[PDB]
Amino acid sequence: MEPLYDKNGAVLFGEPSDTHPQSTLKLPHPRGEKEVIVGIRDLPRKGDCRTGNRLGPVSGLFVKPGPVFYQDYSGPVYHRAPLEQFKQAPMCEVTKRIGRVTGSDGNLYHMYVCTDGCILVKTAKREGQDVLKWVYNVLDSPIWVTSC
Ligand SMILES: [Ir+3]
Ligand SMILES: [Ir+3]
Ligand SMILES: [O-]
Repeated sequence: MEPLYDKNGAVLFGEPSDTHPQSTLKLPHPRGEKEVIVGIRDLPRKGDCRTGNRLGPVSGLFVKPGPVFYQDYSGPVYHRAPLEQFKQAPMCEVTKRIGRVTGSDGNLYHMYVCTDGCILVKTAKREGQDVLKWVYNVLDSPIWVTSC
């Protein structure tokens, strides 16, 4: 299974991997001043990183199924989409584009939020295309989608 990372960037199990260079997650990077939940209408800005915003500190954008969005998070997170927890699906009606995530397969995916509330990824590179929905969350932990 795909490893989780602590807020110092240390792998909590398994072996560490690096993120895709074209991911919106840029490491290394601090986080974890507070766990800050936000609404999808309220997703943080580039502008918000050093200041924070009215809702609190901002280390970027985290997401897990629900959907639940966060602008900072302190506990274990994925740095790559745990694709063993995703299943092939037809493209959905997208409500929001939220970033460019590394897959546990090492590829780059665009990540979207669907109108049905599902989190969906679709291969970013030309060729070898896939469409997948985040269906299981056995460690109930978010992906760190973007760093500010
Ligand atoms: Ir949009
Ligand atoms: Ir994009
Ligand atoms: O920012």
